[PDB]
Amino acid sequence: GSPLPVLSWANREEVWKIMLNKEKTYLRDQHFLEQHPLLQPKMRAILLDWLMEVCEVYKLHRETFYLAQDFFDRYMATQENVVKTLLQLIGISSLFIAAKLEEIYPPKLHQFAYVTDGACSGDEILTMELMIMKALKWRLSPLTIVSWLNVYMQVAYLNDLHEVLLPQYPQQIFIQIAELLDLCVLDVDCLEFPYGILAASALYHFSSSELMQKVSGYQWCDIENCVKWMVPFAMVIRETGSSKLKHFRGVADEDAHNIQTHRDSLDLLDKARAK
Amino acid sequence: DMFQKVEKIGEGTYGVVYKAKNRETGQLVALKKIRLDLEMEGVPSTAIREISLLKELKHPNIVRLLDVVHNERKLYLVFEFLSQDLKKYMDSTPGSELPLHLIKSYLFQLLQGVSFCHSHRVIHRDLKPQNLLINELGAIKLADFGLARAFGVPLRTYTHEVVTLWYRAPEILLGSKFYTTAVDIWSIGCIFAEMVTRKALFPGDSEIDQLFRIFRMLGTPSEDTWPGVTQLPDYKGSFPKWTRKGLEEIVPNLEPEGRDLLMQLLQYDPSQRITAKTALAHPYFSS
Ligand SMILES: CCc1cnn2c(NCc3ccc[n+](O)c3)cc(N3CCCC[C@H]3CCO)nc12
Repeated sequence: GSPLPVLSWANREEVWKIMLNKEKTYLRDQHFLEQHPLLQPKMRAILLDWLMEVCEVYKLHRETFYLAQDFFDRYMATQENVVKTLLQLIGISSLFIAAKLEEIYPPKLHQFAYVTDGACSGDEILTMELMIMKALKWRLSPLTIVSWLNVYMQVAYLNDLHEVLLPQYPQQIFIQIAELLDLCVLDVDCLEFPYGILAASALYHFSSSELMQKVSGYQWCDIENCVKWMVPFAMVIRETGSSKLKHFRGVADEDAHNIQTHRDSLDLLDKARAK
Repeated sequence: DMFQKVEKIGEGTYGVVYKAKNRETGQLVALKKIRLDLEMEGVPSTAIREISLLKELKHPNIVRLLDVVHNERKLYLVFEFLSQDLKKYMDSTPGSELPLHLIKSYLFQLLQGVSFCHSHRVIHRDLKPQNLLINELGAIKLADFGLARAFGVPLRTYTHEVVTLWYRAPEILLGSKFYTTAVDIWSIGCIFAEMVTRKALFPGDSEIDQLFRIFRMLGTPSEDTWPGVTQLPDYKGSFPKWTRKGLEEIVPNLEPEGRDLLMQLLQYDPSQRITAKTALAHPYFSS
């Protein structure tokens, strides 16, 4: 099962089992917007796209963004009949929690309020964050989509079997795949696929089935439906061209691949879902 | 609320810990209280981390979170109660109350707890005797996960100058960009020695005093003992060049195989440092 090498600090198979059980304990519903019957999937795509932009401005990690997306989608699936006017508050509160979890120096509440441009106050965000955390039962430690890409890349590029914890993958392959994942995640249909299979499918579209299998342990039967779902998204990414690694002020250049970026993806999402 | 707040045990990494009792059950609990009215940024990062970790981290040698209660501008973490912590036990007792067999069973349990954490991709980053809770049956549990972090594989750069100074690993003192689960193993070696000697192994006053106490006993590290050590942010050629003191003289009452374990726990080079899993297979624990 384990694509991982032998580990000194743990059993490889056990570490990999623990990770797969997590995926099953954290449950996602591609149909959760049927509980909010007057909301459209485009509303979620705009909200998440907006959160990526906030992330890029505050040099937040991709991990912080994907944590917020998971909290958003799992919180909404616990609730019913949420009015479209509260999505910004739920989104920004999700990101507030995600930032306090993942960031060393997270932005202050005043900045999360500032980006909402009047709509959401600090008090509204403090109220909402508690509402979210109690609804989720404080289950705030998922393996995100991007956490799976981090580990697949490490396995692909592993040189030192004594340094499996020290990252040793190239930066441009990582951000190219993350760009495809950032596009897919704007479509709520993505939630039908486990987050490890989404990571694996986006890697396969930039790779081979030889590599996908090597880094992930999945077989073709496992990712087939996801891979096929993901094709219009891959195609659109290929035709628009991939983005170059950015430098971020105050971010080490060997750490810059971990910073969430943002392009005009709602145009790509239209193009993609056309097909 | 539904608790007779017997008393205040003390203060954690965050909040205040109280001993209390349930009225309905009569059961003894610990209460870590947060004042949400005094928190400009809402629930503290440390609290969100501890709650989220301990919801999914369950093991005989890890303290149990029983409930999280939100009543007013107050948030209460309800924990199983334990009667002693290792710091207060060691400050209240003779050496005879910490025999060689109880040190062995305490250390074994600590490694099982830490090993479970590392396999669940968690680093405590604050292992010290005050955070080690002991019951009357002979169990020891890790507590206070407010300074802990779930790590990724592979891991990124995280907060620096973590871990209480006395139990802090030298790769953190030399300002290394990446630290791993090995920092938790340094602390354990420091606690192991402290249990046998009844006093702290490295009682430093500063980061540089801390680093000199370590060098005095283990020797000043070189590219030969610790490859890359010279390329570390806070390394200086200006450092004195002490040499290894014999461990037989620090911990004479400790058996041969146990002095081998302590030497392996307290390796300078975090890459050459034993893991919790390997440590549990050590001959020390097979008589
Ligand atoms: C997790 C909550 C908990 C449950 N029991 N317990 C104990 N029990 C032992 C003990 C010690 C001294 C007096 N009394 O009455 C009992 C201590 C303790 N702590 C140690 C001191 C600073 C706070 C806190 C740090 C580590 O959680 N926290 C807890």
